Amino acid sequence: ASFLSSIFVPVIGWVVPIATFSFLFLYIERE
Amino acid sequence: NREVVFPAGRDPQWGNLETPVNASPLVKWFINNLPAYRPGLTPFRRGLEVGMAHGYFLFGPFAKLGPLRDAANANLAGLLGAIGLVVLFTLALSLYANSNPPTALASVTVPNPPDAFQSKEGWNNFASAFLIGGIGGAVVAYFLTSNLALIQGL
Amino acid sequence: KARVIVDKDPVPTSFEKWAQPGHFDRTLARGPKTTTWIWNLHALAHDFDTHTSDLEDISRKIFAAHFGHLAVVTIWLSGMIFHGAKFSNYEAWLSDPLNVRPSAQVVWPIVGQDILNGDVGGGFHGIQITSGLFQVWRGWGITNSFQLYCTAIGGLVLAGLFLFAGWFHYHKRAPKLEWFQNVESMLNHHLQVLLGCGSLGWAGHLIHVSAPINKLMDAGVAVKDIPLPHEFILNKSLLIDLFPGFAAGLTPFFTLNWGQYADFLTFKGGLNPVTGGLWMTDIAHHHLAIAVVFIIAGHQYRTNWGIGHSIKEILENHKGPFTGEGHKGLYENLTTSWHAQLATNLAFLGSLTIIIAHHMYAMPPYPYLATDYATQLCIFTHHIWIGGFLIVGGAAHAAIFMVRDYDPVVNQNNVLDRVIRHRDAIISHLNWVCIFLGFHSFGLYIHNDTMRALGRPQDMFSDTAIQLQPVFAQWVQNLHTLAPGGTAPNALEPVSYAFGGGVLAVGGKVAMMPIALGTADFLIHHIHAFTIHVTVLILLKGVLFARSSRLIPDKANLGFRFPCDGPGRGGTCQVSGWDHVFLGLFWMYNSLSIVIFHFSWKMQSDVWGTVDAAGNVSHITGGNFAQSAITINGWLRDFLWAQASQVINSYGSALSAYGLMFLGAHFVWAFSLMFLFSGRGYWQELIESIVWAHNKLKVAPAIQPRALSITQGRAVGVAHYLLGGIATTWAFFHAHILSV
Amino acid sequence: SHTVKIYDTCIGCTQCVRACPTDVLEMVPWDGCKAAQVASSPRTEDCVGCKRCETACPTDFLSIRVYLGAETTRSMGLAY
Amino acid sequence: MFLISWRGYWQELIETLVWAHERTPIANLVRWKDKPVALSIVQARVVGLAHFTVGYVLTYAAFLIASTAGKFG
Amino acid sequence: LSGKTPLFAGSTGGLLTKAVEEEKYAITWTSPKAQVFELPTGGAATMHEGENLLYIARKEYGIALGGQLRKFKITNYKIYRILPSGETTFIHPADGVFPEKVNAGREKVRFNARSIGENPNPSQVKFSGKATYD
Amino acid sequence: QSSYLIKFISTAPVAATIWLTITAGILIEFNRFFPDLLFHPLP
Amino acid sequence: GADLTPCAENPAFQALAKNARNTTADPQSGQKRFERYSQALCGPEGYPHLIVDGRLDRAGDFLIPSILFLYIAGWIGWVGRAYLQAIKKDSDTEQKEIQLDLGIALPIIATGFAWPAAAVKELLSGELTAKDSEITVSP
Ligand code: CLA
Ligand code: CLA
Ligand code: CLA
Ligand code: CLA
Ligand code: CLA
Ligand code: CLA
Ligand SMILES: CC1=C(/C=C/C(C)=C/C=C/C(C)=C/C=C/C=C(C)/C=C/C=C(C)/C=C/C2=C(C)CCCC2(C)C)C(C)(C)CCC1
Ligand SMILES: CC1=C(C/C=C(\C)CCC[C@H](C)CCC[C@H](C)CCCC(C)C)C(=O)c2ccccc2C1=O
Ligand SMILES: CC1=C(C/C=C(\C)CCC[C@H](C)CCC[C@H](C)CCCC(C)C)C(=O)c2ccccc2C1=O
Ligand code: SF4
Ligand code: SF4
Repeated sequence: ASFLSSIFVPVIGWVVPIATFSFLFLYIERE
Repeated sequence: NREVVFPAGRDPQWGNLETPVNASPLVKWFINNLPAYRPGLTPFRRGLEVGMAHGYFLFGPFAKLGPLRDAANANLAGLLGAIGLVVLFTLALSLYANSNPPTALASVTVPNPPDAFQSKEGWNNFASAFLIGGIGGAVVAYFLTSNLALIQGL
Repeated sequence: KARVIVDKDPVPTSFEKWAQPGHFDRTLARGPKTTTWIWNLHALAHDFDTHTSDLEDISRKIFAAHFGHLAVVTIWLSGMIFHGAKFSNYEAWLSDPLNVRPSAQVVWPIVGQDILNGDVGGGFHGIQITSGLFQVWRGWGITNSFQLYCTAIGGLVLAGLFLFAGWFHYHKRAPKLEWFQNVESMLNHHLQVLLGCGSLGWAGHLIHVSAPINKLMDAGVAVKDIPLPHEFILNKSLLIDLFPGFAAGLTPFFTLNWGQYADFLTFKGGLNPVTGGLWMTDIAHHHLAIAVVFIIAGHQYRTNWGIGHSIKEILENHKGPFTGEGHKGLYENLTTSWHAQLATNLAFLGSLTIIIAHHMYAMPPYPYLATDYATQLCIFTHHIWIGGFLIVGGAAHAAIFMVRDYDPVVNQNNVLDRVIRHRDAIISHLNWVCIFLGFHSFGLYIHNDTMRALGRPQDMFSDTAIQLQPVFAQWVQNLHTLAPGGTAPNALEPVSYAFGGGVLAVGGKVAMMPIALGTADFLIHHIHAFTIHVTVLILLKGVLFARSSRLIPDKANLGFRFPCDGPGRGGTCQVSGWDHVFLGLFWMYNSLSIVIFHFSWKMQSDVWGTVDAAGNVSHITGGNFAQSAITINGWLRDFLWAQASQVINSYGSALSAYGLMFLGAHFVWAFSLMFLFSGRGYWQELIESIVWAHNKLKVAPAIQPRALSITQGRAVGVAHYLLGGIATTWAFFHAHILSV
Repeated sequence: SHTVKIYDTCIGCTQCVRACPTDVLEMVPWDGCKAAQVASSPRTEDCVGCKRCETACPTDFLSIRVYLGAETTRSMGLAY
Repeated sequence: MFLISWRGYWQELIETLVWAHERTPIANLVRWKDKPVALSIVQARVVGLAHFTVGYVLTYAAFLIASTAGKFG
Repeated sequence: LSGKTPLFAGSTGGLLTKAVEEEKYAITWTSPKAQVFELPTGGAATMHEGENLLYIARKEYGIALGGQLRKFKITNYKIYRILPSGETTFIHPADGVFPEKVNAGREKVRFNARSIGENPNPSQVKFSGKATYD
Repeated sequence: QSSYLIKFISTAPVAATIWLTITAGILIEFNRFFPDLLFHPLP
Repeated sequence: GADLTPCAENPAFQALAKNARNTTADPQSGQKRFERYSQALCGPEGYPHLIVDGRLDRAGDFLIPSILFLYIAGWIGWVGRAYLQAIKKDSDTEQKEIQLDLGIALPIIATGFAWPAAAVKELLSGELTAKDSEITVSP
């Protein structure tokens, strides 16, 4: 099942940073 | 001849200085009539024109200099790569919009208040138009460059 | 109103003030309650402005202090030529300058250090020299030791005269403030006499002594067969045989028939094929043209005969629309503050010294200098460094003028006041430029360094890949190669073979060849521009913000040298004009260090190397610069790791001292990091515990010991950081090039 | 924000008030028989915390300290 | 940098960037919510030593492994 | 609030966006002569013969200026705090007497009757919500 | 006067330079006659 | 003794002795060096090794140098301690530290050859140590 690396690697490099930094930036800037 | 540099407005207390680059006749028109400052437009139309200019700009670097530039699918990589960059640019607007952005500033070149970017709605409508126009500008640049030989071949 | 005004016997000459220290200052004159008094004694010895406020007392110290400094330089210069007289191989070096290496230092047969006196050549055991004094004396037409022995005694005699002068002036005959303030007289004298006549005189020596003698020496005659210089003057038959223009005499000069002197006042502009070096006749025609220009130029100013310019009128009348009052008030600042004059003189003198180093390597002006790669490399590296230090000193004294001597009344809407009133725009844009260059100068290395590791050599910024060529410089090169004919028609050969043209070969060596500019030079030239802009940002910021800042409104009151102005407002650490100089020195060292590295690898890879009869030039490093200097690992591999083999393996040979100084230099560099990273607070608490042990055993010092001051700890570190740094590449440059 | 606390070792030299950049400290009358003046810190909100008050105090150890705390626009010295 | 260069130099530098961003025509629309300031004194010590350590750890691991692996003892 | 502006061409070093949004400051002074004085943020400026008024971004600029004014024998300098809504408050010489000189009306604040050695340890005061400097 | 000259010689640097040069010259001169001295040879 | 042989009979030592590279001006400095070093112990590499065990068979290595140092070093400390104490009774103490009172110092430097006796005398009864209660300390 080598295709999983093609799906799980970029999720760690792109999806996880975007989602985490997106929520955090709104959380730290909340009022 | 006499002095060309003056203080911003009548007050010299304020920081900004009136200079040729800042307060010339030509520069004031261009900047104030750019879509980000042009009077008589809605927030949606501003973002559309801005994105349409940027999608057309961002297609080039990916295509002629990115990987696979010396390949058959070179121009295709520029279109997909640019759209991915436009989406991140679109996402950035939504975050800056949905984080209660403070205000837009007024300088000498743009003396009046610039636009109705003073709320979340103005920036959110700007973001939706950026993706629509942004993807459009890249798709345009792809079809021209890919079919430039035909257009000249006519 | 130029006049000689003097005060008779202001200051006595007693030995009393020698004993009691701190006489110059009142705070130090009280007593040494603390060890910081000791460090403050040295830091305030030359701060004459702090000792007194009367400009007469300041200027008299400065004018006399210069004389004591000249004695040190004359003793040095006289000392160099003295070693050439007694302990040297110069007399043997002239017999064969291509096989005998130059040496003038001999270390005694004491413990293990006779090794340094290896077989340098010519039956002499001595340390090999890289200053190039041997080539200078040949340019001076010195062919025997007794001639050099006479010149050394003359310098020592001259040293006493300068030394007598400073005594005579500060003590017996002190000029008044008016004597120094007559600027218009000073500038005429230095331009005309010190530079003009000094240049005109040296033309006489070159024409009568150096050019004829060197013209016999390169021919192939023995050293003993050469007549002495006085023999040429008295016996004109010998002079006419070489340069027949002298047969006409001095009449062609006065009658404007100057073409008769074409034999020894040439304009060939190329290098002598026999001895790697410019033609003596071309150098002879040099100073004669320079003297006339300088003699004429110095008559510009008035100097009390109604004829000439007032510098105040020149500056005031250069106003404009953009600049409010133009250069009004600058003459007053420069005539009421020594630091302003010091800043201008240091900055442009340093840029001059860098400008020398670039001219000399491409246009070797001495015989057999180009073939001696060791002398050529250290000579370029030397002046490159000295110019860097002096430029940083210019920024320091520029800032010291602001805190100490700035008058807002004078500088009102002038060119300087207008500069301070937009300082934010100057730095914010220079900030943008520094970031832009650092990305697009160094980021291109990382892209190459990253791609080659990924097995993607096609995606690099290299000569086969995307290459960014320096088209602008290559265009300027071709204009110089074509200056023979057309523009500059009388010139036979270009000013330098570095721009282009044919190769020159002396013996088996190459003196100079065309320096091709490719993608590697395009990157490194931007790296230099990057590193130069940042130190300017650091230094220029200190000058403008020394008076005040948005953070600190009153920074001048604290002074030029204050550590922090408190820990609040976030943190105000290193906010003074002094600390900017401290930071700029690291960047000066960073920028300047790549320049000499750019010089070493390029000249070894592209220029220098053995040459065959067929013109095949076997370069030293084998042309590896183009495909390896584009990556950072290439420098680490091909330059540092590879060329340092001679240094580490120098043990058990004559170059063993370089391996020691090389290794020892890394220590002082790391020892610097004690003072830069740490802080005074920890060290005072450590001394507290140590003082307890002395109070226990009753060895407590009367002078209470305290840790070093804050600005001192920063000063002590950068002194070590630079000394340990420069000494490292100093030995690497020496041991590597001396072996090859 | 930055708390400025004064202790009983004051002697009314007034050197702390003259060094304050932001005019945080103000001398006040000591009702007791020590002196006609002892320091105070009414406008503590403008304390940037440059410790100039402490350097000017002539005691063995300080009669006035500056305990840092929460930051604000006035304390961080921000003109923006 | 964080060890040698200390805060007061950098805060003044950032104040100029604040001026330009507030006085540039088109980027005046966007503005920070939290005011940008230089790193605190203790923070730069923290950031500087991690840099000292991470470099110290990594570049020796590469030498330790590559030198041993290439020769295999 | 009244006065005349010092006559200078202008300067980047000066007022910024903070003044519109929050707490700009002002300083007023009166001089018999018309000299040249260095401004708080770079530059030089002249001063009129009556009721000079200058707007400054912070309180530190004013007292730093006031110290320079004392060199010219000017001791009547008043600093204000102008809020965005126009509210002005007279601050620096809060009473007619300057801070360095004593006035009877004032009261001591944040005074500890003990010496620094007498302060409690932190372990004696933890989780209570009080600090050692109290 | 000579009393002032003696005080100059008695200061920290000149007293240190005069003393250290003497201690240096002893080790220097002893090492040229007695060369190596790695240890004391024991009979 | 550990992984070594006598220096006189070791082959590697004799190999280096033929090419000794005389240090001083004396021509035979190299041969004279290796002659004296034959007494010491040498290893496989050919260089000599010193044993600081304390055994009297090999005491010139460290033990004799050890005694010669401490007599010299205690001279410096006893002199410095006495010169510092004598100054403290005088009025101007700090100046005498910088501008040395040679009239006071050279008599002290003349002494110090008997520093161990004075050290024991101060230790048994005297001023070698001050009391802990009368010395500055942190809280
Ligand atoms: C850790 C995760 C990760 C992953 C999986 C990737 C993956 C990739 N990077 Mg990348 N990158 C990363 C982290 C990562 N990166 C980080 C942290 C950096 C900072 C240094 C970079 C910096 C970087 C650069 C500078 C470049 C890449 C490029 C690439 C692509 C090269 C593929 C190829 O063979 O040539 C290309 C082969 C092709 C067939 C064309 C690629 C077409 C793209 C990838 C299609 C993308 C569609 C897009 C997501 C559409 C979204 C629309 C939707 C949201 C509506 C590949 C997709 C290169 C590139 O040009 O990609 C375009 C490139 O130039 N990356
Ligand atoms: C003085 C300047 C000028 C120029 C350079 C042209 C040029 C042209 N005209 Mg034209 N015209 C002009 C003035 C001009 N005209 C005036 C003043 C009039 C009024 C009388 C006309 C009336 C006129 C008519 C009635 C027609 C033309 C046509 C044409 C084209 C015919 C070329 C050909 O041989 O067949 C065709 C060859 C080709 C290679 C195909 C051409 C494809 C077009 C030109 C591509 C245009 C894309 C365009 C830039 C998109 C605009 C968007 C952009 C602004 C962002 C040619 C491009 C003919 C046409 O149909 O062109 C399409 C046509 O029917 N012109
Ligand atoms: C002839 C003997 C003589 C005597 C007795 C004096 C006596 C005096 N001079 Mg004077 N002077 C002399 C010669 C003499 N000078 C000469 C020849 C010059 C010209 C250079 C001067 C220039 C001069 C100036 C400009 C000043 C004095 C001052 C003074 C007074 C204070 C000096 C003092 O205490 O510092 C004693 C300091 C030293 C002994 C150290 C001097 C170090 C020498 C000059 C340089 C050594 C460089 C060396 C090679 C560096 C190596 C470094 C490395 C190896 C470690 C004192 C009355 C000062 C004065 O009046 O104060 C108000 C003052 O401002 N003198
Ligand atoms: C023409 C050259 C020149 C001159 C005349 C001066 C003169 C002056 N400078 Mg200055 N400066 C210069 C160049 C010059 N500088 C350069 C090139 C730099 C950049 C490095 C500086 C950086 C500088 C700073 C940062 C400061 C001055 C200051 C001063 C003033 C007081 C210095 C003092 O007390 O001296 C005595 C100085 C010392 C005792 C320091 C000793 C440093 C040693 C020599 C370093 C070791 C180098 C050595 C070669 C190492 C090898 C040998 C060693 C191992 C034994 C004085 C007016 C100070 C001041 O307050 O001005 C108002 C001040 O703060 N300057
Ligand atoms: C190698 C160490 C190092 C580096 C990299 C820097 C970097 C910098 N220093 Mg510096 N500095 C250092 C050591 C260093 N310093 C030391 C030791 C000192 C003490 C003397 C100083 C003292 C100092 C001062 C006093 C000043 C600087 C300034 C600067 C800046 C110049 C602007 C520039 O080049 O653009 C930025 C360039 C870089 C950061 C180079 C590398 C960037 C690569 C090519 C890009 C990275 C790829 C990609 C985006 C990564 C994404 C990863 C993703 C997963 C997040 C820059 C941030 C100046 C400044 O700020 O002016 C603007 C300034 O005034 N420094
Ligand atoms: C900072 C210097 C620098 C530069 C110039 C480049 C350049 C490049 N890299 Mg690269 N890279 C760098 C640093 C750099 N790299 C570093 C530090 C790393 C390590 C992480 C890498 C790692 C890396 C990888 C792994 C890859 C590249 C690739 C590429 C190429 C494709 C670029 C691309 O698609 O971007 C697209 C860029 C944009 C969409 C933005 C362009 C911005 C434009 C130019 C702005 C212009 C402003 C304008 C002039 C001003 C307007 C004025 C107005 C008033 C009118 C290109 C040659 C790819 C390749 O294959 O190389 C051949 C690739 O796969 N890079
Ligand atoms: C001279 C000058 C200049 C220059 C300019 C430039 C360089 C320009 C730019 C350019 C650009 C930057 C361009 C762009 C353009 C773009 C375009 C042309 C776009 C297009 C678009 C489109 C057409 C789209 C559409 C669409 C949509 C929207 C959606 C759907 C799809 C479609 C496709 C339909 C400047 C100003 C700087 C300065 C001054 C002077
Ligand atoms: C080590 C260190 C110190 C302590 C360094 C000291 C106290 C240097 C002491 C130098 C010499 C050793 C002083 C004593 C010299 C003797 C008087 C000489 C004896 C005489 C014989 C040599 C002849 C600081 O004070 C400091 C301050 C700020 C930042 C960093 C640091 C820092 O790193
Ligand atoms: C550069 C510098 C600054 C300025 C530095 C700043 C403003 C930091 C800018 C860095 C930005 C935020 C990017 C950093 C991104 C990091 C790679 C990731 C950090 C995020 C973690 C939380 C994961 C100081 O404030 C300073 C203060 C005291 C001593 C030295 C210095 C100093 O050297
Ligand atoms: S910390 Fe600074 S601002 Fe606050 S009272 Fe002390 S000196 Fe004044
Ligand atoms: S002891 Fe300190 S705080 Fe008290 S009056 Fe004196 S200087 Fe001011």
